[PDB]
Amino acid sequence: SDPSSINGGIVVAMTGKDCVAIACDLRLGSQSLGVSNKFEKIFHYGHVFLGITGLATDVTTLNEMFRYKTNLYKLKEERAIEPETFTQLVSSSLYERRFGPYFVGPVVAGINSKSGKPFIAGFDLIGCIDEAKDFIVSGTASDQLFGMCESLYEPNLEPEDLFETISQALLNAADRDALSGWGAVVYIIKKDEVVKRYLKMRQD
Amino acid sequence: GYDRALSIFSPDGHIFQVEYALEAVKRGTCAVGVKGKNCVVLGCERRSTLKLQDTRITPSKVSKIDSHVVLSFSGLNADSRILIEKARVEAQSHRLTLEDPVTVEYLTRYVAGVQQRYTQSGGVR
Amino acid sequence: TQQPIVTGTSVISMKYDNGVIIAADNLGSYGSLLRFNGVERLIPVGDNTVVGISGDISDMQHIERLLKDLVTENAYDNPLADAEEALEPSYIFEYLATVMYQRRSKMNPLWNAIIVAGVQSNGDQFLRYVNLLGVTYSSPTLATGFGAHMANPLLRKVVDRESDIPKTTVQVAEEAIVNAMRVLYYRDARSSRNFSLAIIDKNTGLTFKKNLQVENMKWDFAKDIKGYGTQKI
Amino acid sequence: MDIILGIRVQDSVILASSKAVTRGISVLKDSDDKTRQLSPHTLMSFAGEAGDTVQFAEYIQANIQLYSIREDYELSPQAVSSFVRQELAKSIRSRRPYQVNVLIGGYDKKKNKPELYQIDYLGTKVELPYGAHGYSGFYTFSLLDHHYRPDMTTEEGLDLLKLCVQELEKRMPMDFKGVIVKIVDKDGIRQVDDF
Amino acid sequence: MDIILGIRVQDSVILASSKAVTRGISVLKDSDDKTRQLSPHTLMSFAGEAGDTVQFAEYIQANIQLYSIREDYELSPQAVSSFVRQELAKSIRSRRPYQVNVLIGGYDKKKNKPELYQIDYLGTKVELPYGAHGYSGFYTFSLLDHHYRPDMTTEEGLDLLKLCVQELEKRMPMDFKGVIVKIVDKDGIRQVDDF
Amino acid sequence: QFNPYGDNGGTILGIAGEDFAVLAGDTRNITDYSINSRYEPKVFDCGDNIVMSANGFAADGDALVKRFKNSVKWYHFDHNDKKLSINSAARNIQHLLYGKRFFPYYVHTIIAGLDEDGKGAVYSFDPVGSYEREQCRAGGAAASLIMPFLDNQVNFKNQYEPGTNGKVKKPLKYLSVEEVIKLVRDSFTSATERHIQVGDGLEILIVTKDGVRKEFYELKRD
Amino acid sequence: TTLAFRFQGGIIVAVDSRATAGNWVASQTVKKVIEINPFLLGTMAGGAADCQFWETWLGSQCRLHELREKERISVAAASKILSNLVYQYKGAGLSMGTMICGYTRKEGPTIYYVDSDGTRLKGDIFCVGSGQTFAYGVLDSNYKWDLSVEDALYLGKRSILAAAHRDAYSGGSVNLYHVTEDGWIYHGNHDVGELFWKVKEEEGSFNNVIG
Amino acid sequence: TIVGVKFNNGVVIAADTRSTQGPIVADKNCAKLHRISPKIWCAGAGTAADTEAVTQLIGSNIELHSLYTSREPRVVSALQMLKQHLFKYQGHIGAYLIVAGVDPTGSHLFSIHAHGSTDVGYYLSLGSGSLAAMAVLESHWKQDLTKEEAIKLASDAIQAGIWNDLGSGSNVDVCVMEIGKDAEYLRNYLTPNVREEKQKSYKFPRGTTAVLKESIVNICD
Amino acid sequence: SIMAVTFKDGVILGADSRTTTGAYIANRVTDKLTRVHDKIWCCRSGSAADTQAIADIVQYHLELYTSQYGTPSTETAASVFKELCYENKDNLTAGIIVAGYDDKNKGEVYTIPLGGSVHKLPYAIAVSGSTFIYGYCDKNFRENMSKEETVDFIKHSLSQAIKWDGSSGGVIRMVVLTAAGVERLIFYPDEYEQL
Amino acid sequence: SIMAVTFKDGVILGADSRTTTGAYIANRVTDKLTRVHDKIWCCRSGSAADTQAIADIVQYHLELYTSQYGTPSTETAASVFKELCYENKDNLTAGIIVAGYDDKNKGEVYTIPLGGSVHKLPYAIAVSGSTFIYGYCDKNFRENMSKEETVDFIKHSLSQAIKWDGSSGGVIRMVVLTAAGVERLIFYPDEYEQL
Ligand SMILES: [Cl-]
Ligand SMILES: [Cl-]
Ligand SMILES: [Mg+2]
Repeated sequence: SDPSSINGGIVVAMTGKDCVAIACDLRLGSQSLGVSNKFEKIFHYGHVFLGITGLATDVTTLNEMFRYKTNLYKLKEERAIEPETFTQLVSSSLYERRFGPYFVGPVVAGINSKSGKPFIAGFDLIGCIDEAKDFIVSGTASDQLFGMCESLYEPNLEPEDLFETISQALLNAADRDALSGWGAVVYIIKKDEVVKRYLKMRQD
Repeated sequence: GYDRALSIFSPDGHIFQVEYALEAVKRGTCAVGVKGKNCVVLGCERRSTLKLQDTRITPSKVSKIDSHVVLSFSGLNADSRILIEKARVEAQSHRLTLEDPVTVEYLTRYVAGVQQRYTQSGGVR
Repeated sequence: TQQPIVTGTSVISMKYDNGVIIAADNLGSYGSLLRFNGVERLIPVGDNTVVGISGDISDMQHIERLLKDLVTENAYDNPLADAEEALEPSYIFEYLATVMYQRRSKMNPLWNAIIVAGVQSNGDQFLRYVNLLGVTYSSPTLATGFGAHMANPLLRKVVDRESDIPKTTVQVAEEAIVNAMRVLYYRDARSSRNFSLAIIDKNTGLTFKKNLQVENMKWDFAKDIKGYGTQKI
Repeated sequence: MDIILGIRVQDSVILASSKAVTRGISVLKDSDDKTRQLSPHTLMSFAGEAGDTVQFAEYIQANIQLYSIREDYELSPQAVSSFVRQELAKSIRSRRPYQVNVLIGGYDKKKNKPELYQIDYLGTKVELPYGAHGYSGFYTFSLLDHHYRPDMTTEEGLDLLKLCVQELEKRMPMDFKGVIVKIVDKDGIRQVDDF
Repeated sequence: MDIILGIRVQDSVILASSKAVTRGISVLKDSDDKTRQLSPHTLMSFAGEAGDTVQFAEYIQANIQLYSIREDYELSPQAVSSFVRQELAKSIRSRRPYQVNVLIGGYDKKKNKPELYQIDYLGTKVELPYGAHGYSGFYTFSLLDHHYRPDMTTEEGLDLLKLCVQELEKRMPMDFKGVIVKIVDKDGIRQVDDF
Repeated sequence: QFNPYGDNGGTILGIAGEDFAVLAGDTRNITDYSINSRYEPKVFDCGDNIVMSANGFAADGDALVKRFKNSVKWYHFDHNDKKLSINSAARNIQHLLYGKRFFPYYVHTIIAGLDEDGKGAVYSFDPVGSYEREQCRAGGAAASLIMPFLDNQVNFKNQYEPGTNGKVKKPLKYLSVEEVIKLVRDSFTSATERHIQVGDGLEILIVTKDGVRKEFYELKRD
Repeated sequence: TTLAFRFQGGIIVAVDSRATAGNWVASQTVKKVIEINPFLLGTMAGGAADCQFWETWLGSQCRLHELREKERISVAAASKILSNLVYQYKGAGLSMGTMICGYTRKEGPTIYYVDSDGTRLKGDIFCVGSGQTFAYGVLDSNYKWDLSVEDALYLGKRSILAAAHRDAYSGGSVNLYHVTEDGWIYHGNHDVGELFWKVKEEEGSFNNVIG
Repeated sequence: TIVGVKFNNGVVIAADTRSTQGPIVADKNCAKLHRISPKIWCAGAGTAADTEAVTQLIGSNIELHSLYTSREPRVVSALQMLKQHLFKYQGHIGAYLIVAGVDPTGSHLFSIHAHGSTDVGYYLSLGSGSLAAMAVLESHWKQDLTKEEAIKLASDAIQAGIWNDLGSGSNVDVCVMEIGKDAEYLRNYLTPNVREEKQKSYKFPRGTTAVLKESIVNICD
Repeated sequence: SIMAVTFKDGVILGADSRTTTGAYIANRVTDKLTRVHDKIWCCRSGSAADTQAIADIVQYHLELYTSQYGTPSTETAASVFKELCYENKDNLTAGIIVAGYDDKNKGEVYTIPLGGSVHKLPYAIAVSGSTFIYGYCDKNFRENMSKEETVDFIKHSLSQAIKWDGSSGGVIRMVVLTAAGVERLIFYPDEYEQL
Repeated sequence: SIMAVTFKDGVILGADSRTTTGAYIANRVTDKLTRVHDKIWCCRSGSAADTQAIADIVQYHLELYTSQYGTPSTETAASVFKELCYENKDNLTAGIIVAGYDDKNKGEVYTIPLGGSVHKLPYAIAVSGSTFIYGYCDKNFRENMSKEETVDFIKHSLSQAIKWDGSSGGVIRMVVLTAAGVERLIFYPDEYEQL
């Protein structure tokens, strides 16, 4: 009866040279039982990417909520929301439910369309912003991902290299968590192109 | 408790209490065992100086230890009861733990082990 | 299993170039911070060791007797009891460490934190800690209770690493300890103004100072503090 | 309310639901249909807390039937499942949440494709080739992982279901008194009379 | 370990015991014999806490088998039941009591009369024409109260047992995987091969 | 009510080479949010080319290492100064740990040395004495941070051969002592950054046929 | 996940190699089969220490029987030594799920399930552990008495793989054993990582995962 | 570890930059120094979301108040508004704040606890490192500190927290608010915890990771 | 430790300066004597947060009272304190002593303990966790004492409380309320300890 | 409320006479001053049963000590009290003041509080639930006071305690220990209340 570890799963985000990468596992379970191996945890609103770990009902609900909010933003502002601004909107929306929170660990990744600056951020369930140059980690294998990232990561990696580093960070972290794995997706995000790769990993 | 070593060695290397125990056996009524091709028979002598005996109720000389093993004896009748009881308890204990009745060799080895223990335990003959 | 009733607060200590310093205030405290004064929490064992004890006073007095009992026992059939076969800090600590751990393992602990401060036969400084769980550790600075939170940070500015011990004099070390005791008096509700300090020096032996008082306190600035925000008067 | 299964084959969705209703030590009924028709091409099976199950099922049925009249149009299985998920996702932070798990089997007449949705009481929606609720998945998921194919016929799908029910009748402690089976295809919803 | 029944008819005692062994969510075995022969004309069925049941049954079996050898005599069903009751009555004020319920069916060769004893884990002994332990008696006692007669044959007694098992298979939530039936008469103990 | 257990933090790491083995540990001892010591060794030479660490509750750790060192002493007395093989040491420690099954030593134990073929060996234990031989094992507070990195960089897990379409795995091979110490140093600096209970100092004990050598390296003191 | 089943060719024994502390995967390389003697196998489920310590102890007790009786111990006697031992400890918090598998001339191939509650069961098929239900699903569906040795070995291997996939607390590798009159024979360690994809490709199963 | 120190012509606040979830460091360089108003700054300890949210809400309301009154905002306004908000929520909003600033009244230094208690002081410290920080302040604080002395004392008190408290670490953030001058915010004033060069580069050969599928994501309209 | 004493010329309020979280002294120079009006002051004991919240509201009420009806009586100030303390007794832990000077009524002292009751007294002392003492050396207190006498009486009383109570400590603050105006006195440890 | 005070000629022991179960005074003329030897007495506080059991054992130990080794020291009596109180601290709730007169050592006072620790003091006072006070007007106590002074000092101290504490009350009993011998004093409420 700990909402954040019923369904399980992980998200990791990393910055490179004029690029960002965000990756997640595909597992949804009911504690010990694996249910779905196609549960993606990474959504995009224009060019801003959001990964969400935690209680799966809240992951779906928050995706639907931020789609709603960014759709209205675009209609009124007449432009796509930027990562920095979206980060503030996630923080606002979570802290609104301060004493009845969404059991989630969201991660924002994207490139500012004006400045071209790579941007990543993480949050707790009540909307505290962790802004980081290097990397952000979330989910049931966060400890594992912190270890992998802190040792594997170096600054100003090229897209092709950054792909290998984030992939190896996720795969090796998931294999040491019972509630993570069952497949993985990596988004490589450049200024004006985005490649999405499904990784081959052990299915146990 | 009574600790005294009753079974001890003599200068000539004999244990007199064990040897005097064999004399008690020699005094006992004769018991014979003959094993055939597909059977074993146990013959036992009953001294005829006792008339007006009730043969119905008088302790029989051959005792069932289990349904498949029997024990006869020569010597002190009272002493035989203690070995038969211990053997009968060990027979049921073997069935309970090994899920198999004792072999004849095992039941023998147990009874012999009890007899041996009483030759180098304090306070017992 | 028990609950401590009357307790002693922090014991603080550090190594210097030629020995160790240890100090403890002379107070016993009750339940709702009720005070009692006139408790010596520094136990000298021989002329080369001082044992500083915090926690339950009743358990402290039991340990005091065990150490007095230990010195008597060591003398028995020992011609070199006052020389080569005299009790060492390392011996006294290991005894106490053994007792503390077997008492916790019987679920009947001695509700204390102990620091054994002394100089070994070869002149090496000895400073080690043991508590009710039988947990042991050594460091250039050691403190119990509040001392760990407030005294250690101050003492570690003087001796941060092993290489700082030879560069630290007894004058500097004593000043650091005496200053740290004043900070504990400011901020610990279970501390007292009166304290004892012991110095074990390889050259000058054991110096035991009793009925010391915290001096040069800053209170003058209090007159300028009015209300809790908006009050001007 | 215990066993609800679902298999999506090539051209249809098959729902199997246990017939037993057990209150205390007694089996009250052995012919209970744990399903409601939401629309002509969409069926929902349910299991969970007594009362809540039927109350929730009928409430959803009424709302979908209302939409059908208002728009003179059948809502897609994806649309119905999304509506049902949102109702459960509201429930979980209510004063007294609905403790109901559902399978939604539907045939999308626009895509000409069968669709099976699994939603738990928290509002955790997932689309699957085969699904189950509670302890039934402990036995059936391994069997389906082995035998299931995407290009299976309805007959193949019913044989693979018989293998699941036989495994449950062997290894499950409770007598769930067999299953009612319902097929959802392009022609609508029919019940397999004998199983 | 759930269902143990017993019926004493004119000339015999019939014991029926469920075959299922359930650990957690899985049925480990469907052929389990929840009985030990204490002597050639005395049978004991048992149900309760896992391990304790078999451990208690075998311990009693050993003690009665020991008495039989020592005295070259079969202890009466009344004597065996009294011994078993005293062992359970000791157990209940032990550090860790045996949580075992037993039926003892025996034919007394001296009285030429069948006897059925019901003893619970507390050592509560009672002699009955028919008995049961746990939730079994909830259905069967009303049925036996209606149909039972003291002058019934063994065949009549087996038909009356079939009626009890049918009622249990209908209204009991657990699948107990049928019963092993054993008859205790003047000729000893035999198992009904098909039921 | 009195709680007989505590957590003294720290983290330990064992790696087995071809003709060598290393057992590393940080030198920080903590309780709650306080530093007890910046240098308190918990990796010990036990004689017979066996290095041992019992990380967790320091009192239980010290007790176990003390008892095992004594077990080695009495093995010499009772068996004509025979060398205690690493496999024999491991089984002995299982019995020491399981001895207190119902009042456990709250520690994670790792021993390193050479097997009877002269090849590097590491054994890891749970608190109640379940044990297993391993090429690689991290224990204690930051085990979760270090262990997946070692899966990747020692056992080459999830690494494939470039251009082989992820069909051919990166081949397993023994690492040099120089390459192993690099992975240990990076493992601990990484764990120091992200785990508050890890830092101050790193002490590595290296075991070869020549004996037991020590190396010390500073870690961040925050 | 552990299983053992009886068939025409003797006994098949298959286990996984995963140990977990909560959601932390502690090991992927655990040996869950105790060898004991050349005609006797023990499987381990529950507490790692409880199983490893007491089944190693069982191997000592079995060796002593053979020195004293000059005969190899029966599977019945070996299983009852372990079941009688755990029963002494009942309520102390021992956690063990176990299968004693072996051949002897007098018994034939025999499997005994023994757990820390004190249950001792003789049976043809058993699956023990968190993933037992997943294994049972595959085994019961394809189990025949007259299975070939090659097919039986594969079914055991396949049934563990099924549980390794679905159960979070099962995985790592599959360890396979075959028990005959001649004795037990090891049929290798099969990493689930490589095995899964091979089985998927060859069998055409596991359609639920990305393909 | 957060501190405030009063000097002759103003007040200085300082903080560490470590965020912790249990024993794990969540953020190695988070900003615990908050701007309520241009010359009123806040150091926050406790729940990180709560200190930011409560600092921004009062900061927003202070800005609107400043516009309405046509006056530079006062610290006692920020203090009163913060304590009344925190009291209302009976400690459930876990914000422990050191509020310092310069206004037309002069320079002020206050602390606020989560339950809504406020204190006045010349030197204050809050958080897990407060006892380590207070030891330094109690040892070295004197009346009539200069600005250079006050910054040194503040940063030293944070350093005591960084080294000795496990709840604190990384860098030292300072904000100096002097009367008649623009508040200067010295982000990463000290950086005494720089990660040493790694022994090895863990840059992988390209193609090392096995890939099942590739696809181009459409992010355009 | 707090007290208020009435004397010839008016009333004196005295308190300690210690604020504790467990055994840690959060503030060693606390001002526990709070102004609610020019010549109406209060001594605060219990929760710092609660007493500050109450004192702020009372100050607001007396400022508004003064605007409409002119200078309020000490009795009126005590009544406002009681109202807040009584009505919110469930959520509040605040023990308050109200002392004020009127030119009509001279020095008055009211105590609002944890109950939320009001009591008018010649003097009052509360020590530890808001514990009010009856008498506290009543032979030491006389009516119409001189200022110098009253300062010495409070200084002695509070110094004895600080001696024996760890929650009390630091400097002794006093506030003298007379026709002359408001005087603030401070006594440092070195003066008051040697008594 | 109990206290013991050393003076010029010896030592005086003082205590109240009230025994309470909840708010009911079980005994209003209790003798809390107990003889363990001719000139070694104790004040009892805490559990009546516990302090009686301890005092009876200590009296036995000193009677046996006197038989073998002659008149024991006050220190020896205090040690025997501590031993019983420390070793049985888990099961005991007893706060004891030991006062005795030697011709060598004159008046000595030892306190054994709830811990089971021992403390030698010039005087000691315990009030309420065996609560020992540091100082308690140390400027009121001098060394080498006269008997008449010491009686007045105790009478005043205990009367103030009874004033404020409901657990204390009734008569004030005193026992004077000097070379001259043992004197028993009693002071009734009408005398000690008007102080
Ligand atoms: Cl205040
Ligand atoms: Cl009394
Ligand atoms: Mg730190």
